[PDB]
Amino acid sequence: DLTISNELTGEIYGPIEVSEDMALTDLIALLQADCGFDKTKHDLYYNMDILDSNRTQSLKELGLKTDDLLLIRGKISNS
Repeated sequence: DLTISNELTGEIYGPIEVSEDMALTDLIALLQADCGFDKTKHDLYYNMDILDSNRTQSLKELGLKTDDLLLIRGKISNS
């Protein structure tokens, strides 16, 4: 049950079942798909801070889990 929040639109995306053997990318996939994630103008926050292109370290590498979360930030006024 991972919590995504659309920090721009104010939506709250629901208990996503994350398996550590998922692809953080496939997660970002749903994130872009449903959450409206757009790395190309967003900032996604993990825990308290933005990810990076260097942060190619997966769910299991990030430290994602039973109480994890992404946030969708960035854009025009925020980034």
